[PDB]
Amino acid sequence: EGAREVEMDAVGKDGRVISHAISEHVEDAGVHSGDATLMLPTQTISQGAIEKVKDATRKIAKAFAISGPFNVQFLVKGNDVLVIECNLRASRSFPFVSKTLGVDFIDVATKVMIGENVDEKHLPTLDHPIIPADYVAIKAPMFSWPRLRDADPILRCEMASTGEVACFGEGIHTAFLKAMLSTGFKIPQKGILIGIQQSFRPRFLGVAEQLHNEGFKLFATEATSDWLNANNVPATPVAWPSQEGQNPSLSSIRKLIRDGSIDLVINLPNNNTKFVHDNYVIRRTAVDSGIPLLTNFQVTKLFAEAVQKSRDSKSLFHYRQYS
Amino acid sequence: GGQTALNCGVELFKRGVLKEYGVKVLGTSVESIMATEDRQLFSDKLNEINEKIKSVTGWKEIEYEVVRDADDNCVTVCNMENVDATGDSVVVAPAQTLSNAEFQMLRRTSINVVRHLGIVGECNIQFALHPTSMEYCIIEVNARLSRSSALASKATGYPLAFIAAKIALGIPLPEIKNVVSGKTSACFEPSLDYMVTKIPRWDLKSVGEVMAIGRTFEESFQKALRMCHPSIEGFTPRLPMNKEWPSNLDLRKELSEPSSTRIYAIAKAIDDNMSLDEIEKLTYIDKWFLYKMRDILNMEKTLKGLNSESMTEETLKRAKEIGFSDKQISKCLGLTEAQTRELRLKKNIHPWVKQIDTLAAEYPSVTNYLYVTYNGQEHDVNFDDHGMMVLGCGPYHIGSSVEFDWCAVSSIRTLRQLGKKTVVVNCNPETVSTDFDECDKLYFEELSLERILDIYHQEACGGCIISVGGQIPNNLAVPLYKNGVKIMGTSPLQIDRAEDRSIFSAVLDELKVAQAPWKAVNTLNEALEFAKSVDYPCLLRPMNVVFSEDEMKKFLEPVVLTKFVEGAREVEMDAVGKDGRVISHAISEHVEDAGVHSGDATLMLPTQTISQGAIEKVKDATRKIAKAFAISGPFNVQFLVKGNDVLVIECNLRASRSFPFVSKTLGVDFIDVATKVMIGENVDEKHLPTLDHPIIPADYVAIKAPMFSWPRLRDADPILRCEMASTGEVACFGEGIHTAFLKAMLSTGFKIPQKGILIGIQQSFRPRFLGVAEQLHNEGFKLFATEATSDWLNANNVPATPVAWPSQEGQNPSLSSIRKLIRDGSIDLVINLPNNNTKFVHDNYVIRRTAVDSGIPLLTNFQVTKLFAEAVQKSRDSKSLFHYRQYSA
Repeated sequence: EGAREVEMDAVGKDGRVISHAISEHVEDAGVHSGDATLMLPTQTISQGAIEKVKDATRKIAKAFAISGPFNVQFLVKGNDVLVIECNLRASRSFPFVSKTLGVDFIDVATKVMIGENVDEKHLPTLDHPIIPADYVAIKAPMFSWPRLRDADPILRCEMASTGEVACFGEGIHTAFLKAMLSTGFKIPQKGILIGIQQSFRPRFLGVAEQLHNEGFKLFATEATSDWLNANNVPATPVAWPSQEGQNPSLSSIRKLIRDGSIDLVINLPNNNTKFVHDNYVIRRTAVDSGIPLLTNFQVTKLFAEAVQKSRDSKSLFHYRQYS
Repeated sequence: GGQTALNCGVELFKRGVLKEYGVKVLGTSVESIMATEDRQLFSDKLNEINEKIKSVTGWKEIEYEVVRDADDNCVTVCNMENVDATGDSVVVAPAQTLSNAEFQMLRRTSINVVRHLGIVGECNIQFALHPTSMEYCIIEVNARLSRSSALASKATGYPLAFIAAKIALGIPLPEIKNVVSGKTSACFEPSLDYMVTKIPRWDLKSVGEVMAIGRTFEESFQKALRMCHPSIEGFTPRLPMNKEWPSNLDLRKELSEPSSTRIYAIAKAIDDNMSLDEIEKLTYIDKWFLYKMRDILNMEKTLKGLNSESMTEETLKRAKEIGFSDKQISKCLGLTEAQTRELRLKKNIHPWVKQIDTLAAEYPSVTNYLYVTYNGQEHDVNFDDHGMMVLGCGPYHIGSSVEFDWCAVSSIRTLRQLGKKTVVVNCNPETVSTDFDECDKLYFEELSLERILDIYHQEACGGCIISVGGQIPNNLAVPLYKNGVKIMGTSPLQIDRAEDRSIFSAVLDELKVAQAPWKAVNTLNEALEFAKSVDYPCLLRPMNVVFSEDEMKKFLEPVVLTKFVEGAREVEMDAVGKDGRVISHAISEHVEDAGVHSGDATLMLPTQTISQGAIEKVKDATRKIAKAFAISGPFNVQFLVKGNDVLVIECNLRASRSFPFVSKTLGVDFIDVATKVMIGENVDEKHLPTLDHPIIPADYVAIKAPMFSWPRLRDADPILRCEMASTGEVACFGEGIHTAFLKAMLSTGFKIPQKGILIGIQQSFRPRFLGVAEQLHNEGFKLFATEATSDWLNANNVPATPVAWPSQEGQNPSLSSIRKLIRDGSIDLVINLPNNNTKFVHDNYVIRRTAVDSGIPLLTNFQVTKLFAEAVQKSRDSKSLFHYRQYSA
């Protein structure tokens, strides 16, 4: 629990690593690794863990006599580094890593595999990595939508996603906001629907206060709204979609999303089978109305940090040269 | 090993562990020790030989250091008299105001007490003697090495600890050699032909001490005062740090209360013509000392009436002989220090180098343990070595502790291993580096420009290292350089540039290295103008925080303002440069967010939560800085990091307190490398942690934390706030930072909490804290808090037990008291985070004080608290953490 996930993308030649790039997932390890948002270079990984990641990669490449591209995924908690798995082929992050580092990893790999000599002097080998200093890169899905496990094995609601947006920023926060804009969203500035599991309240109150201090009006289902208000974070109560008929007093989510009062939905994973349907409906509504939907806590924190640091929008892309 | 080691040994004896494993306690037996540690047993034992133990204030306090061997030979090695009125006094050795009859009566009792208790080794005994009769009593006996025993060795040249260890093997005193004379044995009592003065160093309750040697009381005493702080001129009616006396001053009140400024108050009382009898009555200081103090002030008056043409050789000679510096004299005559030195040397008035030989020259010594005095007519040594001078750190205080002792030792050793002669200068009697067996000449002397020039030019040293003794030696770089001293390594001109803020900051601009916006202000309005343009809060250097405009108003009773970003990390770069190239470096991360003082920050090495891009920027800025100041030697740069933003905070062009930590963690002595670079000795860079090939431990992390922290109340009344101060060092390795942290907690002598936690936080901090509170509770800690905070926790479904504010105990019988719960063991950890509410600053100080007095861990920072909560989650028992792990590379 609470582990970070790290991707190693590399090219081997005769069992030696002659190009590599280490990326960190924004999301804690566990929620599917294939729709994870990647940051390059790493942001919150200890230097010792990075050394272990490099060392394990060195050994793996030699044990399987690698000549060509490969990928290894790792769990990192503090200094503990655990291999999750290895794919002895190019991964979906090869293009991202290549454009970020200014070196085409597939070109290098293709050369190695056909026996065309390659000059390692300027490549990101394990001994001399390429680490962007002046910018960070983020890779996020283009589109995400919810899926209901209506098949009936378990009752749960998952996210699926597809496509790719990748952007550069001076730091990960501006890269993130650029990726949000690139996916076609407006950066929220009005109101936020907050959905969280009750057991997650202690861990969330900090971020809730922070969003409210940035000037967002907060909305939540009644018990959560009462909880926020009792902790002196102002919040407006709304109804569960399935209970719109049981209280005329409370406003409906659909209506508030339509009038533009809510322009961001945070809807974190929730195991309570009582509200899985409603949570699916809430997520579906956000997506249908074209407003950003955050379903992970680390992503949510990243967003809250990013709006704090930021302002307009044209300024983020302002004809910066990245290399 | 001090009190903790004694208690640990005694405890093992009592449990039968020493008996079970056949381990003999060497030296004084545990039975005897216990008799000296318990007041009742002590009283009982003394009554068997007609000695006894009420108020003894105003009595003279005298102590003796006694050595007794296994064959019952027993000598007194040193005696000391407290000047003022436990171990925070001005002390002189030998005692000055006793008759033979008094001295020998106490000596005799010392020896009888020491025999009756069965001391085999060293012993300290303290007496109170009635000031106008022969009545006395014994205050206490210490049967372990102490501050006093250390002071006695340094004062006499008699190596107590070494001799005590030999005695513990059953070797008698006549069979052990006196290492200073070589020709005689440990079986003798030193005769001193000089006087020693020890003065505590207070935080400007004591944090360090100085010792000075002179051949008049006045020479010794003025020297020792100067050694305390560079703003102290000697014995004068003016305060340290250039502060002026309040207009509402109650002088009699200031005299009757012991405090850190009492000595200056005495000087004022005399100067304002209060009689010495009255001063004696109020201070209990024996009038003999006050006559010497009056003589110093009369000389200041005599000097003020003179000038550079009218002052005679005789008068100047006398002034120097009673401890006047060229600086003091310059102010009286209307000259500069440098003109005064020139005038004095034109009359050929100079000091003389003498040996501390333990025997008052009864026998020739070849000792290289030296001091410098105007009271003489010849030098005791030759000046043919032309050695390399190494300057020590001066007294310990906050931000300047044992780490610089390590750096001195390494530097001195490197020189010796290269066959270079060394001259060491220091005045701190608590240091290991002031060991006359490890250097060729040791001067136990002032670290002032005047006295360093005296020694350097008399020895005709080949060079001087100023880089390994902290701030004191480094601030003398330019003055030394202008007076003919060859400084090794980075040029003094570059040191001056790097530590001039304006020039440093312009150099960073040109290099395109970012820094925290800052300004030097004069008017109060210039401060508001700056604060406006970058928002509150702001920092202040003469380091204090400023939350509002009102708060700024109070502080001016030249000042620099800086904005630190909120929520930033802080990072230290420790490095060695050679010809402007970084050939060794190490980057450490502070646990604490930037802002709370950087000198008691806990360090982690290598970094834990710093982005890779920030690390690259840190390296690049260090590369440029080293080239811009042409660095050859050690240096340090501090940075703020927020995400990818990296801002230089400052640069110190010398070794930092983290050089030992970094050296041991990386397996490379950074001081050895630096010392080699500075003297031109070639070094192989192949295996060093250069910028291009760092050394980054993979299998372990290192942590460096303070040994001891205690709270301080701003009762001075500028602001009402409670801060932490700390001293010492513990460093440990662990598989990760969490286990390193727990090992550091155990190494500092704490038990890892497992029962209950007191939670104190500012109300506005609740949203940010609730997560960690839940996490601690989920680990099985019972939570306690003051009522409103307890209610808040409970309403958020985190169980908590309410307790009372200390100031409100007995106003509610329902609520339990913190003190009681700490005593029963229900609370074994206190979290007390900074709190601005002036209503509860006093209670928060009391809570913090209670935790410290009861010996339970106290966390006062949120990041540290998070680190602890994470660490207990991961951990189990205790022996397992240190389980014979091998740490390297």
